Amino acid sequence: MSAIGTVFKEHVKNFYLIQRLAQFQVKIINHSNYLGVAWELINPVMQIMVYWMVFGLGIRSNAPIHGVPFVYWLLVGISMWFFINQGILEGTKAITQKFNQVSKMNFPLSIIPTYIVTSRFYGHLGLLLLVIIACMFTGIYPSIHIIQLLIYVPFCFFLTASVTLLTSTLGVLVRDTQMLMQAILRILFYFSPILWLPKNHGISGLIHEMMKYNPVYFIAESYRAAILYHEWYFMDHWKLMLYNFGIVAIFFAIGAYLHMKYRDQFADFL
Amino acid sequence: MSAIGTVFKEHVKNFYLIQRLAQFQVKIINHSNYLGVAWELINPVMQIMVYWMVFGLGIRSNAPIHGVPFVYWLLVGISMWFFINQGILEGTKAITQKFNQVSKMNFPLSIIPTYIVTSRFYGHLGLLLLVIIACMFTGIYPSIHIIQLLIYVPFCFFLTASVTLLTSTLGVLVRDTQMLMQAILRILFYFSPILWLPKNHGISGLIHEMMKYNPVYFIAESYRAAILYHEWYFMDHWKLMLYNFGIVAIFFAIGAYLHMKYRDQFADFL
Amino acid sequence: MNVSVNIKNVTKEYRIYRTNKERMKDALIPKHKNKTFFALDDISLKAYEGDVIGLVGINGSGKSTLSNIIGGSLSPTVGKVDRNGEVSVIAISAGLSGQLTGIENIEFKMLCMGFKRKEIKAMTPKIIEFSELGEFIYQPVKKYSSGMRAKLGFSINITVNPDILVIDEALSVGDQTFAQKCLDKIYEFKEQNKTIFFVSHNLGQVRQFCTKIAWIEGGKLKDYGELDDVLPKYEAFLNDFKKKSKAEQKEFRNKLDESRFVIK
Amino acid sequence: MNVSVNIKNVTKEYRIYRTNKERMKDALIPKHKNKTFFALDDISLKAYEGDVIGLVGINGSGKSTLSNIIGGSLSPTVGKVDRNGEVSVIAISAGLSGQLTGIENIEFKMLCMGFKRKEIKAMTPKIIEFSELGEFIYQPVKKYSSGMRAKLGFSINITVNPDILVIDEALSVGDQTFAQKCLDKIYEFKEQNKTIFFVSHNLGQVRQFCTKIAWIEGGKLKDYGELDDVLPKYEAFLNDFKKKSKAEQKEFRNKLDESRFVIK
Ligand SMILES: Cc1c(CC(=O)N2CCC[C@@H]2C(=O)O)c(=O)oc2c(C)c3occ(-c4ccc(Cl)cc4)c3cc12
Ligand SMILES: Cc1c(CC(=O)N2CCC[C@@H]2C(=O)O)c(=O)oc2c(C)c3occ(-c4ccc(Cl)cc4)c3cc12
Ligand SMILES: Nc1ncnc2c1ncn2[C@@H]1O[C@H](COP(=O)(O)OP(=O)(O)OP(O)(O)=S)[C@@H](O)[C@H]1O
Ligand SMILES: Nc1ncnc2c1ncn2[C@@H]1O[C@H](COP(=O)(O)OP(=O)(O)OP(O)(O)=S)[C@@H](O)[C@H]1O
Ligand SMILES: [Mg+2]
Ligand SMILES: [Mg+2]
Repeated sequence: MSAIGTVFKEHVKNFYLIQRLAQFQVKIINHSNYLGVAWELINPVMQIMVYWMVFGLGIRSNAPIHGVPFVYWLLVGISMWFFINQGILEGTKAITQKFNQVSKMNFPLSIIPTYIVTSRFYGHLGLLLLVIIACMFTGIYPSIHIIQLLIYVPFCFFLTASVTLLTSTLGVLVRDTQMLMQAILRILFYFSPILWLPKNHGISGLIHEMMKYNPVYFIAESYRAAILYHEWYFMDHWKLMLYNFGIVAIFFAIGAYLHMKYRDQFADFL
Repeated sequence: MSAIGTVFKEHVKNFYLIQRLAQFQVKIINHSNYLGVAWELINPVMQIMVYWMVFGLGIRSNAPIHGVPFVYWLLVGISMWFFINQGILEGTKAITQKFNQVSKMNFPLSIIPTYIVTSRFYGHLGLLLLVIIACMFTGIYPSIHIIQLLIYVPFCFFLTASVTLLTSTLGVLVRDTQMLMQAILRILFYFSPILWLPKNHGISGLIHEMMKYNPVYFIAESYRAAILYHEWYFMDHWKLMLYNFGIVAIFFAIGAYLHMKYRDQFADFL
Repeated sequence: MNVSVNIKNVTKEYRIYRTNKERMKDALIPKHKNKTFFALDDISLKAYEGDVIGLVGINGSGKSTLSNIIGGSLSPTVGKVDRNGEVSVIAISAGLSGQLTGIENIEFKMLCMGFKRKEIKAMTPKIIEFSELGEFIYQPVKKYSSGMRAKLGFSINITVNPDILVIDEALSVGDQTFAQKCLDKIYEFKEQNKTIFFVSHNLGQVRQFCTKIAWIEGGKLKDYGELDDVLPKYEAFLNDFKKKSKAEQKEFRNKLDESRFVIK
Repeated sequence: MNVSVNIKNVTKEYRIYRTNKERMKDALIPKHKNKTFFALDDISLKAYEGDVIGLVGINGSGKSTLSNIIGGSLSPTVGKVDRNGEVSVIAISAGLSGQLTGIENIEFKMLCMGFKRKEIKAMTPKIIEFSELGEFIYQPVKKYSSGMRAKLGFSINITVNPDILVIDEALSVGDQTFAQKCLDKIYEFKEQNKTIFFVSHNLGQVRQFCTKIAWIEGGKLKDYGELDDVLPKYEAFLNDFKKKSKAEQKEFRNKLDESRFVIK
């Protein structure tokens, strides 16, 4: 109960520091490129193209899902994946890479994964705005239900942050876990409604019931309901909302406890 | 004609240095892991599993190709991909990352991409031996035709090396190219006979005729002919062999010329 | 006579493992034990106000460990250490990013130190003037020479006003012109009664800068007191060591190694 | 009287770009021109055999650039430089990997230097004995202190026998005991008539070690000759600079900056 409290107070107090360090990191990563921070948008946009040529043109022979073209379905479902993947992968190594520079000074160590995740949140916001703009050319225009994004866009961020707060700590204790992380992420890409929709009524029905436990399922479906389907998502699927809230709460609690427990002996392990 | 000659003499003379520096790099990368160099084998083996659960169990409903189970078809076709991908991606950044340490000393700079590629060749050899061992449980036993590997396994290495010898140089001149490289590699994964076989007689026929220009097509098919199909591959498809030899020759020539041209001004650009 | 820094029975152990597999073996079974290297042992120090203390010793003594523990970057295995004010440490290699420019480095470092923006806006000119870099304050730090990077780091660190300052081998690269200005800054700091620690291998600078001397041998504070007493003993020890034969120096080093190492 | 190193009209230009976008602009159009910073200008040097030359100057003079160009790591924009033998350079920070152990670092560095294995096998013990690290030769370099890393780097570099040796600010961290041993090694090297360059900010060590002095000001070799002539002039210049007012020193630095910078 003390660890959760302490981490909460640190994150509440150092908001501006988190933002500014995230901006500095975004500046650092793209320093030598000629195009610069534009590569924060070009990199995912190209990847989607490949995922449309393979799974949309090759497989599916370009057929519609729920009366919507597959291109916009996939575009809305894919927007958060790059942010989630990159944020988790880099926040796992954040403390290991950045401990030495700030160890000599006094500076809260809980925010090291969060500011690196914030460095990746900006590209997600830009891509999501671009997606909403591009969805207009079909005839899909913004509605009232889009206000649901105010609940759904933050949640995704929170989820990612929580995971890093745990994994970063483990990354100091055992290095191998970092490698393991990559594999897990790949599974969460393919057992998700991003690229395909489970057929149900069969073994695919069991696959559907197993995919319902993936938080990526909830995030993708809620985004689609807010932008595409014109439907209040929380009316029919509030059980998923409660389950996901419980998942993020448990992740944050365990990560905070573990981080506070080993914080003083980080140099010995590192 | 002088640049090609000079690079050839350097690589011929520094063979043992290349091997030993490759071994040191393999040692360095896996230093902190508990399992150690075992991760050079666990990492690809797990990925194949995912590529079998998605494309083999989900899509295709586990159907055979050419009378062979899909699992062994995919296993033989996937063995070189991780080596090619990692070698190209890291050899692109090799000179940029390693120039400062060896700049003060006198040490041939042409072998910097090659020893990093050699660090990745060892895992490919281990995985290929494991694949050949595991293919025996079906009833497929080694034959005379496997001697063809003596021509096919080296060629792949050569191809990768040539590409790096070019890209590394470009990576110093323009950083953005490094980023671009990633995208290109992804395309070469999906327009290849690794995961799927083009259906021909249609638009898929045009896709087949376009994929025949991919060197990965030739490498994968030749490996399968040597290990699985029991057939002298060069008897029917020698035109592909000549085209691929020409491709690697052109790549090596251009890369050698460019590397020798800008070698003295690397510090100014870097 | 307020004690600026107080030290009680500080002790730092480091566990020796030949290979990471031995680390795995002791992680699996808690009953495993390995040899332990004692970086420090039973150090007791009392630093007063308006005091300049110079730490002297041979390589591997444990002065950098003590300075880091005083700065709080390292946690003692056994013991405690308290400081009345806030401590700032100047090291041999300042932590700067070669990609960022001079002003960006000032902003980054002062944010990481714990300064809100309004202070940074008013404090930037003074640091820029003190650095003496000029036009190069606009170019990235990777273009700098080692002396200029040291000048920038010292300028950033000194402008923020520490209650306690710990300089560790930071003036080796600076020229005499910068050394005189640093000496004047040390005079100004001495005016404010703040406690300053000075670690240097230049005995002339230790004579010119400090007023008290602490002498550490093999992770043990050998002699703490006035410089006029401790420093001649250290010089006599150095001359005697220079007079010994190679075998005698080797046996002295082996005896120190045996004293530091233990299995527990 | 063989000239060990000969220098003809060496000149190093560095192009100043405020942002990478300006670099893109000049890359697109070859007609674009930007201000150029002259690291060196019209340097002519002649080093004989059995000579110890100390380079002296203020921060930003261009001594490290000259040592790097002599070592071949940097290519001159205009001019040439030839060396009779093979040149070895000892720097302030030796290039070592913290993950590898001491013996692995010896093997890695001696392979990268250009030694075949058979020499390494017979040369390892001597380096191990000279390092004086002992048990720590088995542990990774990241556990070392700065003095011990410097000792290991110096031991590796000195054991290979250079025809020409260039030491640049490498003895700042070592203690007096290591400094005496390095001085004896310099005596042994002087016996073999090899040319040694010594860069240091400790004037006592320059007096004790060197025999000739070169003095560089603003990327220009101000005075080359016997130490007994050049060194008093450098000391007089330092004292005069210390006597000037802050505005006068600022205007001198501004004049040097204007002289070095140009648009061409
Ligand atoms: C079509 C396709 C199947 C389906 C397939 O081959 N299957 C599975 C069971 C039998 C059925 C068949 O025989 O058609 C597949 O699995 O991967 C693919 C990958 C990995 C593919 O990457 C790129 C394409 C592609 C892109 C554009 C255009 Cl214009 C044309 C193609 C592409 C198609 C398939
Ligand atoms: C089956 C499948 C289609 C085919 C599909 O959905 N299509 C395309 C046109 C209509 C047809 C259909 O409606 O069935 C697809 O595209 O991606 C998939 C991805 C990305 C998948 O990842 C994992 C599975 C999977 C793995 C194991 C088991 Cl036991 C079961 C599943 C999986 C299946 C498909
Ligand atoms: N992680 C570590 N594990 C084991 N020994 C260590 C570790 N870190 C430092 N040491 C040793 O602790 C001793 C004292 O450390 P330092 O304070 O850095 O050395 P030092 O006394 O400052 O000598 P200098 O800095 O070269 S003058 C040295 O023998 C180091 O090798
Ligand atoms: N890539 C570069 N672009 C522009 N200027 C540079 C570059 N590299 C070095 N310089 C400048 O060149 C000048 C001389 O470089 P150095 O030789 O490293 O300095 P120095 O004379 O050795 O002074 P020290 O080493 O601090 S005593 C300095 O003013 C550097 O800032
Ligand atoms: Mg130290
Ligand atoms: Mg220098």
